[PDB]
Amino acid sequence: EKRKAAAAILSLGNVLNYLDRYTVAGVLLDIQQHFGVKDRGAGLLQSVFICSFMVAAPIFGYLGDRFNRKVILSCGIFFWSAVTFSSSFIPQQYFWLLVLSRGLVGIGEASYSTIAPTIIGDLFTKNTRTLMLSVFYFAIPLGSGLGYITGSSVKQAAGDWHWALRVSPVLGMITGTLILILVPATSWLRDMKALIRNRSYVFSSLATSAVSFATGALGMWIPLYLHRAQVVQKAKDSLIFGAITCFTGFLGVVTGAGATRWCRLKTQRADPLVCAVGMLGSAIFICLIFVAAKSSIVGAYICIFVGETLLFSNWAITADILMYVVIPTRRATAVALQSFTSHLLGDAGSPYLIGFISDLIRQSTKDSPLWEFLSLGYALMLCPFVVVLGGMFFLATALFFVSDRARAEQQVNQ
Repeated sequence: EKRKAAAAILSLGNVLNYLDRYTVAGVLLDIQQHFGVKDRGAGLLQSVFICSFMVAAPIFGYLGDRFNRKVILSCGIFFWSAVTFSSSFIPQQYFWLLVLSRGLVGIGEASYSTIAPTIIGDLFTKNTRTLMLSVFYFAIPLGSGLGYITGSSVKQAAGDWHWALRVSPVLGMITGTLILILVPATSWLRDMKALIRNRSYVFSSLATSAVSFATGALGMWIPLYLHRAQVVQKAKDSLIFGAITCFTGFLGVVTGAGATRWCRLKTQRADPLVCAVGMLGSAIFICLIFVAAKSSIVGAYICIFVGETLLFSNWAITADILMYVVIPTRRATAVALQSFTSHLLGDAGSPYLIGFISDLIRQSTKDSPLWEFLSLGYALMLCPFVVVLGGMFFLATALFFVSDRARAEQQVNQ
């Protein structure tokens, strides 16, 4: 039973993990007005955070594979909670301290997205492990929704972003204490050389990279796209999208778990096929989103709802594939390398590239509001291509999943 309590506490930890990510991005307009900084600094905040995460991911992965995956995780929790609360103090004249604090949160936050999945895989190993991983990666929609919900609520309560950056750290420190208490006590060069020869894991990592590309581009451009659609058609969109994303992620993880359970009764390849059967499907509805931008009066872009439901589904099935195809001593490094390759090719390169494409299309022709909306749509047409490539790489994972699962099980046996 204490494994269920440990899984619940790690789920809450992940909730605070993601709520501490989008808190500095749901109130970014107020921070931009406060420090006198411009769009360059607004991008720089999350850019330095992501680069810090990608620097500190392999190191914490290797450390977790080495020694005491629990104290590292609790120390990371305590670190970024204490760092965010301290960053709340930061005056107006000092912006590079805020940038440095986001960098330190990035360092200290690679010890939860790359270490907690290993503990979850070590607690349960069955369909209940799939259920607990569904909870842990449903904490991702919940974090990404409550981030904007809290960012709006705090400015509805007081005229500060300081409360947005102060409300979470106390609960994060409480979660650190409970992680340290209620979680039971469960070469690198050669390991990494042996993680690229794993074809199932390689193609699953590519699929996750494509998923992250899609999520990043859509999340940082769709609100402005719908705003331009309203402008040509003739604030609250933040909370609307946050609530939509939260409920849709609930629905998506439920759909993914149900489809995996109903499809595992037919073939051994029900983990890497079903995601593709969703992902391609998601891509299809993504295209309809743009059509929904033309005449949102009848159907108010519910294709966002459907595509997000079919896309926020594979987060836990990717973790299941990883736990199947990677032996328990290499799991922390496998997750760390997967996250490094994901965020290198994903949500750190999606919004900037989409903006560059939009700039090229807008500069190609004389500017007009209808042309702005059309240029953004033509630039976001690239997202379905990446989702389709993610589906194709999930099928490529399906080709070798059974072989790699058998090999991993054999090596685990001895």
